[PDB]
Amino acid sequence: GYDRALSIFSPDGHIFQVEYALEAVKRGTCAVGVKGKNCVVLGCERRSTLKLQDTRITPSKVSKIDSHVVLSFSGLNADSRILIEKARVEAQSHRLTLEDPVTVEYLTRYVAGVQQRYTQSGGVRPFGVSTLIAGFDPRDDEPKLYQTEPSGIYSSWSAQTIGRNSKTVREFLEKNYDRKEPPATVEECVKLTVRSLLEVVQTGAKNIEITVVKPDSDIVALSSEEINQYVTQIEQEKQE
Amino acid sequence: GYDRHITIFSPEGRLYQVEYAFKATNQTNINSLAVRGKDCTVVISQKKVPDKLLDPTTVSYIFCISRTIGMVVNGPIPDARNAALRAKAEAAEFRYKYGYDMPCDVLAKRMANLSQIYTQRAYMRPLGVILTFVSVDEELGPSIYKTDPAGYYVGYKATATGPKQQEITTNLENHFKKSKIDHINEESWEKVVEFAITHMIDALGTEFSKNDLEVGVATKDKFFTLSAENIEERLVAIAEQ
Amino acid sequence: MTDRYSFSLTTFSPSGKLGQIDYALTAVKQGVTSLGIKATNGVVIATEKKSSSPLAMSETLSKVSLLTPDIGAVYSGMGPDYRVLVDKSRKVAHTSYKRIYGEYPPTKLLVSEVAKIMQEATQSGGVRPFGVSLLIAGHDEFNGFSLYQVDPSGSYFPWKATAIGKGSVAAKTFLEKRWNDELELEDAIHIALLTLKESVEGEFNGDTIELAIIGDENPDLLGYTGIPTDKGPRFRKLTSQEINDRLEAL
Amino acid sequence: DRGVSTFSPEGRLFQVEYSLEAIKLGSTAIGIATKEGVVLGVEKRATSPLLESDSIEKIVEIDRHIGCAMSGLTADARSMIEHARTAAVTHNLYYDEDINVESLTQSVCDLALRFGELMSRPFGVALLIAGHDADDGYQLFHAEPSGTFYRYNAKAIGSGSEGAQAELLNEWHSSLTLKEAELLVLKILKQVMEEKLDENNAQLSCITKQDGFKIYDNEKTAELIKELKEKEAAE
Amino acid sequence: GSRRYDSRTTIFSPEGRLYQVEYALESISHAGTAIGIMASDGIVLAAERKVTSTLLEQDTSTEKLYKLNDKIAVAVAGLTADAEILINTARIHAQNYLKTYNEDIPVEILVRRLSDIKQGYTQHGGLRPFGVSFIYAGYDDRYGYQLYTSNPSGNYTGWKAISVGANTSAAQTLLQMDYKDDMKVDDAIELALKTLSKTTDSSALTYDRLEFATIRKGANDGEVYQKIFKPQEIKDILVKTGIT
Amino acid sequence: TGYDLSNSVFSPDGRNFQVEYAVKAVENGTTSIGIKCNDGVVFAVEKLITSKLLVPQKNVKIQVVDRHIGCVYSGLIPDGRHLVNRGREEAASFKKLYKTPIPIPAFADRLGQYVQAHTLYNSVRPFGVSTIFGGVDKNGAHLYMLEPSGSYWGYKGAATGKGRQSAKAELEKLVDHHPEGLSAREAVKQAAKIIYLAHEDNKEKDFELEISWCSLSETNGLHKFVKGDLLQEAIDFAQKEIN
Amino acid sequence: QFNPYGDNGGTILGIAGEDFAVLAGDTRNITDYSINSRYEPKVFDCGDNIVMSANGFAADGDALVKRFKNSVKWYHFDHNDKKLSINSAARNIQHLLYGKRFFPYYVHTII
Amino acid sequence: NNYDGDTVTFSPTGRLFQVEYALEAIKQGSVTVGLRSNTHAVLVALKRNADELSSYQKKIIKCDEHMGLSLAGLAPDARVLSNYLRQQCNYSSLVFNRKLAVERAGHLLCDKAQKNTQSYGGRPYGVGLLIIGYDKSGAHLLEFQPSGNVTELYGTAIGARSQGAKTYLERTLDTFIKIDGNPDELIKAGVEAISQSLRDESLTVDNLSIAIVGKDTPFTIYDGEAVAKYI
Amino acid sequence: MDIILGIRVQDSVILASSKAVTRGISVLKDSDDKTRQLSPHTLMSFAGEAGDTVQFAEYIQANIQLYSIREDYELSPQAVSSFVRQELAKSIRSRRPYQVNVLIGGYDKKKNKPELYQIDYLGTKVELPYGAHGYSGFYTFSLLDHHYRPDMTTEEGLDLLKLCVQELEKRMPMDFKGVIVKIVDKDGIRQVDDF
Ligand SMILES: [Mg+2]
Ligand SMILES: [Mg+2]
Repeated sequence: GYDRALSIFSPDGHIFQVEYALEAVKRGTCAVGVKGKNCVVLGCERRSTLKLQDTRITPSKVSKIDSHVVLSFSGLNADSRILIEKARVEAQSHRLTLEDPVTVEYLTRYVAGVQQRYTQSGGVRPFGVSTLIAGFDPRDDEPKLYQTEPSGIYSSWSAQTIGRNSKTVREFLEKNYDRKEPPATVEECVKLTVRSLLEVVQTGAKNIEITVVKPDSDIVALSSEEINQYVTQIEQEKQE
Repeated sequence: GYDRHITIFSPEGRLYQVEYAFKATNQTNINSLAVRGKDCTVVISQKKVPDKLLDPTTVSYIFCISRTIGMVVNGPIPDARNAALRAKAEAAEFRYKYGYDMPCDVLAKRMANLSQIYTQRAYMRPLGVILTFVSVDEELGPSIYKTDPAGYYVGYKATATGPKQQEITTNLENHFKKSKIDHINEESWEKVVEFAITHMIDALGTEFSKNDLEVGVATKDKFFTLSAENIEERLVAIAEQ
Repeated sequence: MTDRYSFSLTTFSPSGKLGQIDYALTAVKQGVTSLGIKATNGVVIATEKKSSSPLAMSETLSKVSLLTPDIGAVYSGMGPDYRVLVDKSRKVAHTSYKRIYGEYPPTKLLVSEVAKIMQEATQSGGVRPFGVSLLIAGHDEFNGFSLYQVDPSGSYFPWKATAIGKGSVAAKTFLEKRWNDELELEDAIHIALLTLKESVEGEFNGDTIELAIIGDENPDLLGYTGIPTDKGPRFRKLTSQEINDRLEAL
Repeated sequence: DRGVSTFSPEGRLFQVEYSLEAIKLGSTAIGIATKEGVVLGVEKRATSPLLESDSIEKIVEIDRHIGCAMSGLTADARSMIEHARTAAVTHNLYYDEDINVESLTQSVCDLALRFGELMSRPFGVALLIAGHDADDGYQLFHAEPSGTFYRYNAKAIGSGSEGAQAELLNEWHSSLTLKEAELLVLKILKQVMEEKLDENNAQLSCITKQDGFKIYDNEKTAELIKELKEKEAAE
Repeated sequence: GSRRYDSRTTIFSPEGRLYQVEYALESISHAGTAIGIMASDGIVLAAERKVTSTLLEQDTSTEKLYKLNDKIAVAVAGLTADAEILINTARIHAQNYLKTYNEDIPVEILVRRLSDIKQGYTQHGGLRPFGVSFIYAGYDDRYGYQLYTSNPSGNYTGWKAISVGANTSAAQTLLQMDYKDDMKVDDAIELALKTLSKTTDSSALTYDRLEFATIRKGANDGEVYQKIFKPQEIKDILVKTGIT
Repeated sequence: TGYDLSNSVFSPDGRNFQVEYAVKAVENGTTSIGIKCNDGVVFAVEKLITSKLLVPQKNVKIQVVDRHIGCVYSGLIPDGRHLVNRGREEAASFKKLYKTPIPIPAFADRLGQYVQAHTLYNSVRPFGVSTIFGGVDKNGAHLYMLEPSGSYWGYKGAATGKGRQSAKAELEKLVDHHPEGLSAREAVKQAAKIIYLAHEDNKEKDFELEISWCSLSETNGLHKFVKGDLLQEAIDFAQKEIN
Repeated sequence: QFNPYGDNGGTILGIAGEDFAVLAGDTRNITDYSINSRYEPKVFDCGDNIVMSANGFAADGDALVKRFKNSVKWYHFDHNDKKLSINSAARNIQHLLYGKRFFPYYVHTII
Repeated sequence: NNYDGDTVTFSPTGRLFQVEYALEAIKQGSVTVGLRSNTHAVLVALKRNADELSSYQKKIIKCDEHMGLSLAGLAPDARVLSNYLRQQCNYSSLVFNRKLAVERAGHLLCDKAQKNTQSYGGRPYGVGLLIIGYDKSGAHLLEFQPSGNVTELYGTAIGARSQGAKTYLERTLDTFIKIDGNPDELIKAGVEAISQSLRDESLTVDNLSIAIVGKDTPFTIYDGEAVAKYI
Repeated sequence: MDIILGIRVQDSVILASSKAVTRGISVLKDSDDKTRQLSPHTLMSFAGEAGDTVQFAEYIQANIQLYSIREDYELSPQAVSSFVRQELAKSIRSRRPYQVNVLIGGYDKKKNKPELYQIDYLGTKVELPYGAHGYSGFYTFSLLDHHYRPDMTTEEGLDLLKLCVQELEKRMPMDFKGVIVKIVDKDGIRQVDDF
């Protein structure tokens, strides 16, 4: 087996392979998550350097880890599949031994743990992936949104964004999200999510994806149809 | 230019480490020669004991591999002994597995295949030696098969190895172009040894005492090396010209 | 701590070249010319036996090798690499085919195995590619006669006729002129001897030329009778004499 | 490159020294050890106002009688804490007793130097391990990724540590009460933190022989910040 | 030690790219263009070969189009040898699924495992990635007809029409131009050739430099036939569409 | 260049520079000799006294292998010990299978092949010692000297370390002026002298003499240390000849 | 068939006082109807004010006592010369015995 | 220069720079002294605090009842080597019912250090040790150096400014070698020797560490209030 | 543990599974569900050695649930039964084989037809109109052979089962403390909450 230490310290006290893994995330298509008062919404930019795509069969950018937790990501698509697979296996393993589905914090801590392990293991590079992990703990209606990054650090967010032009939309949400007043309705939270993407996303076309997770394993994704109805509506609210 | 340090190709499709291993071959500054009789194969190598503190009997580049196979080495002694021990192990194992004595040309191929591996795998360095195997094979008669660091091997009518190899080769080439046969047309191994030492003296243009030579003889069912006295006897007969 | 080389010694350069495969092909280019021709009722592979010394007995060093009773191989490039590849090619024909199906592998299947061994030297840790290109000529009941070329990359292509090594460019032009899809084997042997004269500088006779056919079955070469469905090997190396016989009507 | 386990001509391990630079970049952590208990305090340092500050876990329980504060690459501490907890719980199973704070620390510190061509690099995190045992009472230990650990009456680690440590050198005496130490940690944190110390961007904890290791709730700390600001207005 | 001679195939650039993946993609861009077009009633795979000598054996050959099972085929762009390693893996992986579930493998699951292998070579093992891109043309009874591509990175995506190899920028524009969803197989066949005709790097686009395959609904209804065109059938479909 | 940075790399000359660099560490070491005698061998070595804080008699450098073999070496001491430990494993394993204790030529090749093996890979360093060893087998006495390359021969006498040239020349004298044979007790005195003569080059510090011998008549074919009385006799003989 | 166990007889007796404890055993070692020794002690001072006897099969008995005595030694080394509590010793011995659950020490242990 | 990349590389002069760099970490280490009569062997070690709020790095480790060592340099390496030595002492005790010869402890330590200096991806130990022990041939003192060089001495010192103590002991040789039957006089001589290696700061209660082993003395460590008697 | 039955009717599969759990001399429990839901439209009942049955059933359940998440798709009952057979056929040449017999009752949503699979611990699978494991078959197969018709309603199936359970309660020596009945149809899995 290949032994080489690829993630090592530099004289300034930085681990360049981790920091370069973040550069891969920076380049990744934008992803955003927003806590409602009793929902979480995951929004995802999808680049339009290519049409003639088949979107029935192309990997969707939000993945179910269990029936009550979802995971979106920014960065290397191939790398994300490995993290998703491990997380889905760990979720079934947790159910099998603890006789309870994972808490979002636990599933996050697991994925974060995998990401970290690759930052101090021989013969592996870190994951070029940051993740948003969103859902509801079992028999709990308080929503959960966590972020992980190639270093393996993870934390909870009222709302957060990752990938290209995420500094733009983090500035938007910082400005447009009251913690004292979270988006009370589903529609309200979905709206704020689309709005933040429209700072960055070009057109409303098949450029945006929204997935909405409600409590008790109530996960459904919106079709262009129903997102267009927000894109149409927010456009006609710019008339000041 | 790290393609010069390990056995990977240079841009002109060359393995420099294999080429440099050939240069180590001549580092001992010894010349060896091998010819075939009707009944025998004779190997002769120069014996140089520079230091007086050396026990001259322990200084040898000829090895008795098996009952039937003898091997002479052109190259440094540590690589020579490494190669010898291996061929001894390989010839013993072959006998145990397949129920008959390992032929000269098969051991040569086997040792050449081992040499080939060092030219392809990076962590193994080639051995800086050329291995001249001699026997009287039970199927093929008197045999000379020779191996180099490149993993190349071929059978020889006769052969020479060392710095002065080219002079010894053309000398032997000329004898065979003339005599017009595969071998030294001689009855006794004693007279094929005499032939070998003679054509070594002519090609090198130098004279040998009994301690300047090392001789090995392969016959049917035993390969043996001559003592100082068996050579001295043989040198004395060469005097009658 | 012996083998630390568990990483590829063949990697992609910024231009997308695989340096060590290109260099292995360069090593083949320097190699002595070898060629193969498909006739309608046989295949011929041939090469020059360039001697290192006149004291070398060049019948001992065989460049054309039997792989199965119906498959032969020849090469240009590094002889030692060819030797160990023939050994692995013969064994893989048994371990991963004959020991399973009780019959020898068809030409393209055995070629596929040889190619696979050469591809692994192109990717596996701590090894250089093989410095040879093989021409593998063989017959199998359900494909008839065929000829394949295997390169250091592990790529293989089927040929009507081709050559490799030194004077391949020259010879490939010669073969194009003279090849038709109605050649009887004897005609292809003759053409192969003409094509090989061009590239051979020194002596050109039965002792400096190695030539084998994949032709008719040879009961005389089988070694036993009593089984009516074992008719013997289609691979036959032409003798020193048999080559010189044809160099008359040249 | 060069070996991962190689010495500088000075006679120090490059990869250990470079990890020490990573720890200096980390958020501040302070421990003060008193005869009434040991106090651990950390700067949380939320990187944005949107991230929920109480999800930042830089003080962590090891056993009921041992706590841990960290500074540096905090993801690197997952496995150090895991090992420490396992070591503490394991020792209890084998000996039906609490495991000495020094023995715990030594166990954690054995991990630190098991790296090179075992993990690929040293840890990018220093730990303040603070606990109580019957034999040596209240203890604070500083566990570096060099494999060395020092016992401290008080110690600061992270970006604020050079100033904070000289500040602790002044104010620490052998007769500090717990309440004094709690305030003193709040004081020195507020003094070195970039942003302004409140009960959301800083966190407290202590370990008493009586009630073991407790992380203070935001409400409890908020009232100690009031008590601190009031106190410094006087004189 | 040996560290000296290690390229480190599985590291990031300071920009967070994988040097060896990028250089493998550069390698593939000099390979014969392969095109996949998915119709309503089938899929077309068209592959353009490299310059070929007269002596090269025309008919009994398939360097670009390989069968994975009865319902799935791939078009290759890159090193043929690297592709055959990955193909035999995929063929086995398809047979394992069949033995386990007594059902033909869904096209995506096969595509994912191959992509996950490629991914592995980019993250661990210190070996060079596979210098191969695949166009997967396959049918299953969940999504019907599916077109995919996978590249050395381990990334894979779904397509209505796609090209890999040389002049894919040029080819992707021509396909984006003349492709529509209702399009039938025989239209897609014609588009595939027209596209290679315009993007080829030699003047004549003759039958002898083309490999061609279709996966059709056409059979005894409900079942799927997979056709790797004989050279005479490529000569016919080239005369029929009036390119010769 | 770059040819000298990795062990087991051939230079364009055909040399392994790392083995040649190993030899420099040997030459840098204290002097050590072997004198082969009538029915045995004698080993002597120069032990530099850094300080009177060295306990005399107590930092032994000559090592026994099996019962019947003496080993002494110049250069990196740890490397020498590691090679003897290997020699001991080799001799134990030979005795175990073949019952007879290992012959000296057989034993020499065991060290020869092992040391040579550390010139085959870039992942190991060559041995920083030349080893003079030997003893009495069923075919009489053997003296051997082995170098970092794995090169070894049988010797009449041999020397290595700083004082290798003086010793070398002083051995050459004995080979000429005693052609028929040197006795065991003779070689012990002669060994003491040559170490004193070769101390010329390590003139800086004064030293402690250490002799061992393996004689068929005098030690019964076993390796024993020359202690107490017969040591002081040979020390005295040597003091007399540097006057 | 090889029987790895034997029975060396003997009898041991532990009584706890208010501020003392006795651990007694006969000094006779037997196999079948033979006496091996009339004085072979099987009650040992393991250090840290602890006495131990493993009665039954003397080989397993001596193996266990020896292992526990070593356990005391390493407790000192690893926990800064801390005195091993009788309860801590008891628990340690459980793990020694249960370590061979599927090839037991054929001994009755009293400390 | 180019030849200090790792331990498997010789310099053209024939040196192992990685070993010399390891040797260097010892001289940065706080001074420790060893000396012994015919009846006792003493270690005095000057301990180094990190700052005014820190403990004093313990420099003396017990290996058996009859053996133990003091360290200068990387303390984790001293832990590994002391722990290895404990096992060898323990092995000799369990298998052969035999207290391990101090001279053999030397050979095992030497042979362990050597393995780390000859093969790829390793690193020399970055610590020097002084090993005292009363065995079956009297009192012993050993100086271990991570090159693998182990030497039996009457006295010595290693670490920062250790040259001072080392010359005092070189002078006082005949005084201390005949402190037989007196434990305190043999320690006093050691505390005087270690004082030749001080500057600015000198021996307080909790910066000084003394170990003694001998004829009727189990290897024991004296710290804090139990060294005040010697300041 | 003891008796497990299955019958496929017009458009559902009915699994009846004994409620008794006996540890030697005592009936420890009289309300045990010898069933796991593998997917929303697939139910497995199991009987055999203690511990292995729950361990095997839960292990299959986790594997099928993992597949569902990964592909966002429910495997056909045929595919699940083929997977389960392979696991058992795997385990029979293990060091310690799973000692578990199973009935897999599933509604194939893609084919709108109910399917019942009987697999023993050897990995011997058959698709059956009605199935049982162990001694259950010997009593009930005569009743089912007679009364069974491929086009029966669910309530007809339950009535034929009621007869089967009655004959068992009459002639079985062991008191199996009645059965828990479950129905698998196009709308999923539900429990007939008394018998
Ligand atoms: Mg090599
Ligand atoms: Mg059955």
